[PDB]
Amino acid sequence: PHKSSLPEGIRPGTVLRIRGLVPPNASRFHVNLLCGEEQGSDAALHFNPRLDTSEVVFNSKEQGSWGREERGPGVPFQRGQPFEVLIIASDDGFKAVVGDAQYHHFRHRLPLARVRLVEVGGDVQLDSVRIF
Repeated sequence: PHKSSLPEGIRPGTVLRIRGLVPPNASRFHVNLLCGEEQGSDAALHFNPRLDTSEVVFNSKEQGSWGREERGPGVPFQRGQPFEVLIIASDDGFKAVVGDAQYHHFRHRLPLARVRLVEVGGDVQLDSVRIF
């Protein structure tokens, strides 16, 4: 479970870059942008590649409740293989890039200014997590 606190929050122009490996027997992993360090904190972005159901879901969470799910085209991950993801913050929302192409655009639901933490967890082998 990787954690990067963002005490001063994030602005348009923030780039989260994640490099890692999906274990041979992965079912799913996630990348969350949370609004606090405490369990149950709202999620501005929840990014959830699911190898077991061959999807990638996007969602937010407010007052403990999940919002409407968005999904991207199939699943640009595959068990046993390295990956690289960028999550890019803009004024409009977050851009998710996998490999060499933008994968999904997730329009802001919560104010970007609320974001205070990055969590990466689940069946993922993490090589590096860098915030630029």
